[PDB]
Amino acid sequence: QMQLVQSGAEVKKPGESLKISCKGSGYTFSYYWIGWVRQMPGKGLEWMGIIYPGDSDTRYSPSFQGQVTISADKSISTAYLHWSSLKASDTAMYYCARQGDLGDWILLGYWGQGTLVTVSSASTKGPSVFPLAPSSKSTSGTAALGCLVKDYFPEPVTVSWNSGALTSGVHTFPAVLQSSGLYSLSSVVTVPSSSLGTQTYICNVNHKPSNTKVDKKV
Amino acid sequence: QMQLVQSGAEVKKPGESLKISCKGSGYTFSYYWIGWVRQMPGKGLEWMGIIYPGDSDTRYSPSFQGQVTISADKSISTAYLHWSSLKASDTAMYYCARQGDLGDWILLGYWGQGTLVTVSSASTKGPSVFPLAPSSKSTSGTAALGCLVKDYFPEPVTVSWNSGALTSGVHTFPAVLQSSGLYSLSSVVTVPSSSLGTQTYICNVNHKPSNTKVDKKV
Amino acid sequence: SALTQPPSASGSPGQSVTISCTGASSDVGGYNYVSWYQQHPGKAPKLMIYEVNKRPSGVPDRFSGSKSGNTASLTISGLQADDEADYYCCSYALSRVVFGGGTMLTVLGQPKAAPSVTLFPPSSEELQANKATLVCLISDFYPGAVTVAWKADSSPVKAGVETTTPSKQSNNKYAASSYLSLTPEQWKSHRSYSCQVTHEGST
Amino acid sequence: NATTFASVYAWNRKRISNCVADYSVIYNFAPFFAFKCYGVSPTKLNDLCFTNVYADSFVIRGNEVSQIAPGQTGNIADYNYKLPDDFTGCVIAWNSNKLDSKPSGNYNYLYRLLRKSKLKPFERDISTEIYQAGNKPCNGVAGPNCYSPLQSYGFRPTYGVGHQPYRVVVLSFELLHAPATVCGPKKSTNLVKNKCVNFNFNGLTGTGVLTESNKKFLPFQQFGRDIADTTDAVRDPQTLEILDITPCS
Amino acid sequence: NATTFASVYAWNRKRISNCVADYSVIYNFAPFFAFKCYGVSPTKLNDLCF
Amino acid sequence: QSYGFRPTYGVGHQPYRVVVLSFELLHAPATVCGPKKSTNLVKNKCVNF
Repeated sequence: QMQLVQSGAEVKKPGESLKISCKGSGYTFSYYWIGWVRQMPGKGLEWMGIIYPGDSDTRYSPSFQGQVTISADKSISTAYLHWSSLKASDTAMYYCARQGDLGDWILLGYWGQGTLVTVSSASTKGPSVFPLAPSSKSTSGTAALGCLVKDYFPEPVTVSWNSGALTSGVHTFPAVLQSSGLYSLSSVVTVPSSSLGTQTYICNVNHKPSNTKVDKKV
Repeated sequence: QMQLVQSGAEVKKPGESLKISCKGSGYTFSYYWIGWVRQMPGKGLEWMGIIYPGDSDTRYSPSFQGQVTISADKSISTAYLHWSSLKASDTAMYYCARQGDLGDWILLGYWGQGTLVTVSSASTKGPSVFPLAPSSKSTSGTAALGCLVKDYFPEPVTVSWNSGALTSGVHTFPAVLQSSGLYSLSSVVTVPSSSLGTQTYICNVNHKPSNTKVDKKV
Repeated sequence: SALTQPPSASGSPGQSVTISCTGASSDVGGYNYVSWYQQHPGKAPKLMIYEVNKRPSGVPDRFSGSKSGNTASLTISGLQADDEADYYCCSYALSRVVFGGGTMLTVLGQPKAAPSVTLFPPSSEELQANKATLVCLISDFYPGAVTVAWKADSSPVKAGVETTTPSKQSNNKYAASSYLSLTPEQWKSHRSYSCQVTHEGST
Repeated sequence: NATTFASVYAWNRKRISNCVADYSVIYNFAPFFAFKCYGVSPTKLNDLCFTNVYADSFVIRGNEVSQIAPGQTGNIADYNYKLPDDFTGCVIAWNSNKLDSKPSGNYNYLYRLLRKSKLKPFERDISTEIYQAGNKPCNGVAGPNCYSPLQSYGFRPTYGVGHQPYRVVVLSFELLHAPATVCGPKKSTNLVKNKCVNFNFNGLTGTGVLTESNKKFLPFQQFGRDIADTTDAVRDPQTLEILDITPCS
Repeated sequence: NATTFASVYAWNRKRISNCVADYSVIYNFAPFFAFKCYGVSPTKLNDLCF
Repeated sequence: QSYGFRPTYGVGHQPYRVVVLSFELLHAPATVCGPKKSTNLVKNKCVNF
């Protein structure tokens, strides 16, 4: 079966080299043109160039001639996308595409999984969890307990309750990019007012890029 | 990452064919000239020929035109070195080199690991250990006991005392190539004259190519 | 053509040394077809200096190269312990690479020393058999030049004698060993043989 | 058999003298892309002699081999290497994508894309000055009105046949009747006198009678022609005597 | 600079007029297997009119 | 001397079959005419032949 697998998400800083890859399998990797497509957050698709697996016949976009280089390894059937001196505007979603069995040679009928590339001057920093205490002064309605996750650079953050329990009522809101480059989200749970602290009502925040296990009740 | 891996050590006899290989990875194995370099024990480097992975364009050395053939497999990205009717003078260290991204086409900036050919046609003689008795008729000075290793073809021979004990005083002299092709060395130890045979003063000679375990005291 | 290199070089740490390379060919392309390689004992060589007016990446600025006429020069500013290796020059002008003799590298010398004489008589076990061999061991001498001469009761005998001059260890002194093969009847036909070193004087 | 040739703007000329020209060593090479002699036949060089023969070496992008010819125009012909309309020699060009090309890009060749005036035949312009295209005096730095005239090649093996580096060798010899040194592998016989025999001194074939006249030839003179440009007097290449060529009965 | 051409029996003819004929841009294109002119020399097109 | 024809060799050493067709165009009784049809033999009139 034909499928295109790419590398994981790469987070770097401006002024650092980067070389992502996208491996294709299930087909003859010698006659299908491989290319890359850039998609900025909220913007459309941007084509940068294509390559040929047999011989490297690179047809770059007029806006991406010397700004980026594209290469591939025919021995392992894997295409690469090398960068040099990254800038703040290079953070975008990059795909890999190939021509299909029918159509033109730049039709790009197949696509990849997509590689999330982000760059920022801010460095990694462990999040500080603050327990969002419920409205103890006004219990009118339904109680709502939560915790405040703040001051963390890496966007992917998983928040659970009671080691994964209490599935109902929990609603995780996506974070917002502050001016300092650090994100911050909030997760609450709708519980009855008469059930303040049923078992423990404890937060569970995990952060893999910093290895910080923070557990705090409220 | 670019790297060159070669075949293991091969030990044969004169009048037998040999075909060593050296596989290169991490780069496009179609445009980099692959060659082989001979290095005799104690001598310098000797170039034999180069090949082109794309199409077979072989340029052999004037002293290695019909004495050796070089080939490669572009489908698996592996270069070969075939021999025919090996002789006693073919035992040497052979490397595989390739051109780099900078320099001439025969610069050979990268190298491999090394495959040594080890032959000669003669007679792996079982060494005969003879105990070098000390000067019992003249104990003036310091006593010196040892054993005589003789009549053995393979040069590498390890000699120990008391299963590796008595480190101080033991001095092993390199062997000499006799006219018959068999080597002979001697190992002695400086001991006080009043300490004749402290524990056992026993020799220990090991020979791997013939598997001869000879232990004899004196 | 074939390249010529000195047999060996010596230099104290901190100073600079120069390796000569004479015999480089030329063509209609230029005269800078000289490259240098460094090979440590027990591993593959490594490209140190190529296109002497330039140098590859990852190589310190200590290694410099030059060429005047048909003679090439390899200049090393700083000498360290990890610099002991064989340095070869290569000429690749006429579509043919030629490696020189090579020069092993090592540091400055040491004071002279005194050879040994350790002579062992034929063992009883070999005397019981039809074989005999005299063993004379020479060691603890710095100058690597010695010729062993055997004598049978003031009569020179040079039948079946072999001697080499290897290096013992990092003690910076050399060793030597000689073996005189003869029949036991010839051994018992005269008195005890003598081993002469002739390092600098009679010993 | 050279690893690297010179650039187009810096083409190197090799002077050849006192040689025994055996061009059979060139035929055993790879099939050349263009082996065309404009004044002779390639199989007849071994039977002739040459006064001054020069060999030029340069590498172009392959498809520009049509510009190395008398009466041609182009970037290479008008700025780097021009051939005269009266050129008498041979042009040898073969593919060198395996030698002078790198997958990452070989930038060791220039072709002087821009030049102020057209170059004359058999000239070399290795000036690296900034080509002032505008009116403002260029101060030796790149600007909107003056750029670098020396552009580098992008030789890569991935390009098809025609963009690959092609080594061109131009053999410019002089076949004019004059004292020469290179006279092939043609061997010599003895010198007969006063009889109708053939003569082949330096490729000049014919039939006549030698008379050993008293004509005084100068050191730079070896052949003498009559009113009808027929060679009636020659200087022996070996012996310094003068011999006339008179027709037989 | 076209992705796909036409068929042989349906060869498309492109009329060219009111332009500047600069054939120097064609040399830097893909190398041609046969560039043969039957009426003029290929290096003389930049000096004539049609 | 024998050839070393092997498929690994590139252009310049591969075996190439050559066929030389030597003809004789002088007017003479021919039997190797092309695949052309024969017509009727008209006479006493200006026609092509």
